[PDB]
Amino acid sequence: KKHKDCGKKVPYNDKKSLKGSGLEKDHTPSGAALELAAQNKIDELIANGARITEKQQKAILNSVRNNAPTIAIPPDIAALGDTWRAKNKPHVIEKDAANLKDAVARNTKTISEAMKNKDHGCKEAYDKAAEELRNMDWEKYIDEAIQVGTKA
Amino acid sequence: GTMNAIDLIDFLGHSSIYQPFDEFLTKNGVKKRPAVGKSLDTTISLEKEGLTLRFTIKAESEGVAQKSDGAFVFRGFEILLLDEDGGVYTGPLPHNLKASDSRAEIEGKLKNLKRRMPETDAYYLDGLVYIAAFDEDRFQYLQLSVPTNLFRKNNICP
Repeated sequence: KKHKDCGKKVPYNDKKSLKGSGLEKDHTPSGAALELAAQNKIDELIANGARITEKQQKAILNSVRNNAPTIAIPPDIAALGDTWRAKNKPHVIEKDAANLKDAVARNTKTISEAMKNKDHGCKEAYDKAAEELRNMDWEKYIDEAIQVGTKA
Repeated sequence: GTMNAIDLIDFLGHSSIYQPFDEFLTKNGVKKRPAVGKSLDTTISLEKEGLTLRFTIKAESEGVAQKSDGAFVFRGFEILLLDEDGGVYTGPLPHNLKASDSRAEIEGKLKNLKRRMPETDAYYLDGLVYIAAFDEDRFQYLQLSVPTNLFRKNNICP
């Protein structure tokens, strides 16, 4: 039952490669969390006197969200994720954004601790994909999108 | 689309679910509300009236004074007065301000300059941070906000 691509790393904005299976594209850390981390920084430039329109802010956010790397996983396992649907309450979106690296570390462990023994899980394949997500410099990833979104 | 920005100002600090603000809101045909279940959906954007309304999901940690109870606090908004594609604000402005005005006239009306840089001016007046932004020499937008810890440590408000 293993899908061929359970655990493949893929931009959120990629729908071509995986259409066909029920695979979900999981956000670690949650999409809202990156989005807030991006906003916390934008807020700070503005308070520093930057000139950034809201159109610009929304564009940046959307890039942060839809260009994130994400791990294709199956939907029952995504349901036990830390930030699935209503589990993503403001207090957890706040704590996640204030330390992304800790957030991806927590999120990917519980995914992987629930991919044990599940026949259609890809615990071997997921852990390798997870490791590079815990190691990506997310704070850089947002600085890039911010500077791109403000260059004009 | 006709909302009166000056009337937005009194809901500043109030919640997502404040009855008067919700009435006010769906009176002008909005019904979009902020939520976090899908993404970080904390702005209500009205593209062609030239207005964006901004909510925070973390009023306290930011030092924002909450008025009504709720999860989404109205922190500020942008009045866009210039764009190549459509979507500017034609309605009235607070404190006798006009889109025609120049930085010097804007300065004269808000009376309380707190920081001046090549492209933005920050003023503090009636509990509100006002930032005027100038594309070239043109008045571009006017961002308002309730006081925040960020704006306090940048010495823009107390």
